Amino acid sequence: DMEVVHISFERSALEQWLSKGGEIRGKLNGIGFAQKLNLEVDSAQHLVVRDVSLQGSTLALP
Amino acid sequence: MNVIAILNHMGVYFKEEPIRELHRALERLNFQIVYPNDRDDLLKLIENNARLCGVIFDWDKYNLELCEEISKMNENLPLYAFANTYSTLDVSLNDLRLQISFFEYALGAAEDIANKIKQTTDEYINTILPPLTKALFKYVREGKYTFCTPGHMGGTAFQKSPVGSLFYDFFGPNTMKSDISISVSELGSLLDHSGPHKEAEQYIARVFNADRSYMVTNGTSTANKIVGMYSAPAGSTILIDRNCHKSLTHLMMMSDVTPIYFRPTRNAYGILGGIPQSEFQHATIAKRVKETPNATWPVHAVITNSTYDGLLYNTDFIKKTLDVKSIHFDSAWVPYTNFSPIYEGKCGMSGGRVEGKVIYETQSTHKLLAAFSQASMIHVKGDVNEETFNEAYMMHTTTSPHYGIVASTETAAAMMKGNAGKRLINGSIERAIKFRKEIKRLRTESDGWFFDVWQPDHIDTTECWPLRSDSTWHGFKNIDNEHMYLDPIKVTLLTPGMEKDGTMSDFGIPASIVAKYLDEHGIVVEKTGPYNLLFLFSIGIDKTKALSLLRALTDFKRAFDLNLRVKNMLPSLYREDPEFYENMRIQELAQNIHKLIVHHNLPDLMYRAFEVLPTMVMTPYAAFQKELHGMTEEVYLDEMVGRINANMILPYPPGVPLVMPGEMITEESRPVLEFLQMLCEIGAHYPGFETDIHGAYRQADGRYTVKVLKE
Amino acid sequence: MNVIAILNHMGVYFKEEPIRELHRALERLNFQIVYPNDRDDLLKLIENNARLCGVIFDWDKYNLELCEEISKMNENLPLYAFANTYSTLDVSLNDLRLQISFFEYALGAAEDIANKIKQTTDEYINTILPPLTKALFKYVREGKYTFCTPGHMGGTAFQKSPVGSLFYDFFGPNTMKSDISISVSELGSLLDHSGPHKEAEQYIARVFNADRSYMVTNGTSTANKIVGMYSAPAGSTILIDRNCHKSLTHLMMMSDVTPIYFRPTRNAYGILGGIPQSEFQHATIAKRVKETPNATWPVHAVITNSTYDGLLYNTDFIKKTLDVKSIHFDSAWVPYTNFSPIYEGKCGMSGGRVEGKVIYETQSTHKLLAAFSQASMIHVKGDVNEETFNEAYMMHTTTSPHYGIVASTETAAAMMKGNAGKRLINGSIERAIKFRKEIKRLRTESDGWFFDVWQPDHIDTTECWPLRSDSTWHGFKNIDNEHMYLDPIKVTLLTPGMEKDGTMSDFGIPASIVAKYLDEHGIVVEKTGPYNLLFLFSIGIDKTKALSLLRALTDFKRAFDLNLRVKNMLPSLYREDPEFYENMRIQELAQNIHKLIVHHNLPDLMYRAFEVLPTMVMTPYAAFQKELHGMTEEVYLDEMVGRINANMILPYPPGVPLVMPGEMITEESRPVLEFLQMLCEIGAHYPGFETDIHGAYRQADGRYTVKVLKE
Ligand SMILES: *Cc1c(COP(=O)(O)O)cnc(C)c1O
Ligand SMILES: *Cc1c(COP(=O)(O)O)cnc(C)c1O
Repeated sequence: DMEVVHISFERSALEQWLSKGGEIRGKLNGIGFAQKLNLEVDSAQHLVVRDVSLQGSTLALP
Repeated sequence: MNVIAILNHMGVYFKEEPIRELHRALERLNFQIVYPNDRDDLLKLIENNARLCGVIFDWDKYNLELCEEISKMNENLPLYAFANTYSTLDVSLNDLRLQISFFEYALGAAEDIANKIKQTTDEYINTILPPLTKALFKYVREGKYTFCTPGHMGGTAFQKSPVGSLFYDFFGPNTMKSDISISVSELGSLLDHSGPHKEAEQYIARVFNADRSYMVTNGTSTANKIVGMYSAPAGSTILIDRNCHKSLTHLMMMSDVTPIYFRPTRNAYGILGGIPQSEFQHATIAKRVKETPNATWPVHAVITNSTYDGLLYNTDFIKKTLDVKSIHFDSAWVPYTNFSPIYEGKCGMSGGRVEGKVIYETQSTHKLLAAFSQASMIHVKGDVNEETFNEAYMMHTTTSPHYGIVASTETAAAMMKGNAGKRLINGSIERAIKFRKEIKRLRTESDGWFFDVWQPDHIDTTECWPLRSDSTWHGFKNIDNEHMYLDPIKVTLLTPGMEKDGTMSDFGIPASIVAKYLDEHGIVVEKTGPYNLLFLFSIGIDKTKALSLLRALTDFKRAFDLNLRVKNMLPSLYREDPEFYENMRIQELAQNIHKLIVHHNLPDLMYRAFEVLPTMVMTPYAAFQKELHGMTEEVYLDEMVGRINANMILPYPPGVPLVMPGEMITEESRPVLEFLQMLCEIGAHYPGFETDIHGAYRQADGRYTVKVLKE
Repeated sequence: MNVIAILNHMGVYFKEEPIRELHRALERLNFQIVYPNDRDDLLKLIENNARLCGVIFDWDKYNLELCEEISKMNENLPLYAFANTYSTLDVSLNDLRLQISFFEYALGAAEDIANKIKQTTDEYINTILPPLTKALFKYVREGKYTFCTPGHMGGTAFQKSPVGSLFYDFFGPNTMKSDISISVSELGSLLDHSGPHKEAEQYIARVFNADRSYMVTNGTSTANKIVGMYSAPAGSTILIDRNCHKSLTHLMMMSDVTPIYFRPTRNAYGILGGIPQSEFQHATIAKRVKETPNATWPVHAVITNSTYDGLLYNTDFIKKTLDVKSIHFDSAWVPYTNFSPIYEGKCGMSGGRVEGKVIYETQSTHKLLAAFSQASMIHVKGDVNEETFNEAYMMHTTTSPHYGIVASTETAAAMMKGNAGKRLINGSIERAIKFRKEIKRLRTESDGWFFDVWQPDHIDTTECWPLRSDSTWHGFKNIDNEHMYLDPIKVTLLTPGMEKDGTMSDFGIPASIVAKYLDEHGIVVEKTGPYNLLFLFSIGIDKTKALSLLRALTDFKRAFDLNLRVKNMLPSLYREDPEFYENMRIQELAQNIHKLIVHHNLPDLMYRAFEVLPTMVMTPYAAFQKELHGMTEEVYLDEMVGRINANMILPYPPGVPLVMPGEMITEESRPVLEFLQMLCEIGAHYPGFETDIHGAYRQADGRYTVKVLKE
């Protein structure tokens, strides 16, 4: 129930989810706690972020 | 697969005339026609006859007595039921898997009906078979590629040599054309694990309830080496079980690791018990780490579930107390603990995914199932490394596997799905419990001694008998409750010779004499020795082999009570030494061997030589390095106290290792050496009963010599 | 046609010996001999076996139990009854159409009897067949006229080409020999309306109750354009229905006329009702003439009776209220409203000639009957010009018609004549009503959801259920009583998902998923989309094809209640996208689609869109003139308000047109544009259920484009 322009992930927590699986936890706008998100894998090797409306969003690095 | 059943007779003519016209049409496409009688007649043509795929009956006669019993035996079985004008379904026919094909009673259209049955039968073949086996059968009739491996190319080179034609005509044309390498595009490669091979591994994991089952093309002895090299780097610590196999010994000799051996339980008859629950604790494992030099935290544990005899464990307690991230379950003898309600929560696959851990199972395929040799599976339940275990599989598997074994390995998994596969496990249990009741029935009513089954006093139930602490049949001193279970199909016959307290008796017959009598009729004994027996009652053991075993046991009592001769009973033993076994009878040999067991005291020396583990000096990997350099010597058996052996001692009986390659026999393991010298004296007076110990070489004087390491 | 029945075994020898002698004589001329049992056995050899033409029975045994039941089925069926010395007729055997051939019991005269049966059988063939078909079969066995069209001449050129032999050997030698044109003298010509073709047109109109009827050899789509161009000059006014066909739209684009669209009724499930009785008034039609520029008095009216779903209207009220001299009825789905008493006064042919008017009907032949494709009829009921209507028929029919379809077109009129054809029309209704009762029986007794038939609560009758105003099963508000009928052979399955008031629910499965589940067994839904399942229960659906549909419906409930996977249920859908449809079950897909319908609000954006009509700027004939000159362009779907389209929008679902070629979307038809944009969003998330609109081209980004005209 809020807008976001950048999402930060932890390197020690990203390698575990991309190898063993499960769920990922990441904060929003660099503040707050590491909330759970609906992140999945893409067919074109990307990161699609799903929300409550089943919308796609490809992540990118600066 | 060409049996068509036509049940019942309506007595009219407009319904029997289409049957007579169809009788002459189905025979043109190679189909057997059978005419069953009543309802109980058709039920016997399915359980006993598996090559049936067509059931023709009137829909307006038995719409509920046939659609319920057939559904309990096969789900995809075609039902060529003929309906009428006023025909409808039933409310009790919604939750049943059936394949009903409706037709009419039209004259002249019998030819069109025969084409529909043949096409429907072809759909049944292309459905129950996996995509890997189906593609192999279709490749023979269509795929005709040239310039490929192997060089025979479907048996072409064998048709140009006189000696090659005899080898080609033995198997068949479809046999040689099915042996193809990875030179086929529409079948994929096994090393690549793509195409048909990708869906084949996911199909077996769904049937046997696993994540991604594998198909080993070298056997069970090889699968234990690939998995062992995963959770055991060059310098770690593993928790291998004491009751290990010959293949597990070479695993410790090829990896620079420090294994820790357990202390399983045992009785006096020789039946291998299990590991107590105290060894799975955290304070017990951590205590042996400091006492063992060069050993860190254990990262792998090997558990033999079940053992060679047939005693399951309790995985509901090991997967919570044993804090090992890599627990192994050598399921090389129980490839069925899934398709039965009396086997829930007893193996590694039953249950959920344990977090932070992983379960390995090397289930043997060509042991208690139906497939070619050199076949095994790997059941992984957890999280492993992707770029680690992949390299370990290619080091023991060739680049050109034999698809004839792969097609039979996945076939055993396809034979278990549905009601047709569930009746194979439950059918062997019902035949085993019935055989257990026939022993107790022929024991009290008989007049004299009779065989006994190692089973509780109450076998009325149909489940795994737990080994409680208030019983006297198991004979295990201080056993954990709700931890050791009994295998119903593993019937353990106990010959009269010992008491219930662990001592001996005056009248007794060893199990080695009975094992030689069963081989005369063709019955091969799996395990034998002191006063115990073991047989394999898998899904391939029908009611003929079960009833034939009891008849061979009753004939041994008749030949022993009447006091017959050895020549007129054991012709194979007489040919070994006709001079010594001349005037000897069956009662003289059975009593002379029984006195040697009491004199040499076998149950006391065997029970004390297995509990005290010898002192392990170095790791088993370092013992093999000294052998390649040429630092091995052969010494006598009576001159070896304080030396390091080179091979593994496997005395028969029993069937468990004694001294691991790399251990030393000091003053603590004194009864261990006494067990080897006792078998050399009892197995040297009567021919045929020689001492069988893997590792002891026989000389020209009688004293066995072992291979040790130089100082 | 070579089945001979011999009923009743007297037991004596002087009557059974001539039967044995006749058994060996009839087989020499290719005849099958059957022996029924009792009286009920012979009755089953006629309704199910239609290739029978000989019944042999004792006249002095069953003279009243067989001459009454057989007469109710076939009238011209020969009866080879054997009489005796004291034999006579009955007073109750005078008003029955039978063909009894008496004989005797004489030895040696069995050869003369066989010649009389073959001659009598030939008389039955030369009677039930029309003279047009009789001339076609006789020309194959005896006609040898050379130098005729086509060039193959029975398949002569096919015997000289390697590829031509495969196409000739598939059908048969007698198939190509019947392919002749107007190059035959003893068969006449179809365009000349003389000879056998003259008597064929009078035979079809007499059976179907008509004055003059033709034989269209290009389907119903062509017959509608011939009649429409007969009473619609350039610049007149026609009354075409809104629920028209693809061919009916092109008729407005080929003639410069001013059409006036009606306002049919509709509900929320997508089933279109009919035209209300208020639209047929004189003040309603005359009001739309002044509002529409360039429009005179309507001289032709096109009424779709029945529609695509199968809903009969009330012709007893249209032929008195509608003041149109040329009323047309699109009877492309009811080629049988005459052979049953529950269809009187429901079509145009039923009744009499209307004074000052004429009725046109295009009864389809290959749709719901038994004939080759591309076959239609033109039923004319009135006083029309023969020299004028004949020239309009040649404008779309070639000079060399295909007699293979013409022979089957008249065959449908002969297969329904008599009591033998009435058992097929009424038989399909009885099989349809029986299937309707099997759904309600398996709905309350079941434990959970079940399919529902769009039918009233009381179906305990055999007639057309009227759509009253005090019912909730149809859901048509402001409906007129005694105007809307129901076709019993048009079972519309209503899948759960909506309520009875027209809103949405919480648990339901769309009809699009069920449509693909039936395709695996060989069942294609005629109309699917929202929550309806239309099926065709014509004469081609026997008791086998009807009961096979109920079994597939019960399997969908079992597979959905147990929560199965998509790969293990829908193999055709899994091959479209194995990556996306991997970890998906049947319950996850059924719930995600149901939420998209409620979110996008489908029943509201479809009911309001079909109610309003876009502003028709010019006539549909003028829109096609601008397309030939090249004044067309492709624009986006979101940028088209205020433009004139070039093609007809046909979105799936449902199956009715949306915007006619030549209309403009202004501010009145706002929900019309919202219906197109809603389907583009719901049909893009999950594969397989893409948007199907005949007129919207798919690009490379997702947005569809339409074809409009240049400004
Ligand atoms: C019999 C056995 C093996 C050997 O099986 P193969 O498939 O023939 O190699 C390996 N491990 C155990 C525990 C066995 O009992
Ligand atoms: C199916 C249909 C047609 C087309 O029928 P054909 O004989 O194939 O030309 C024409 N009009 C209506 C109303 C139809 O349902």
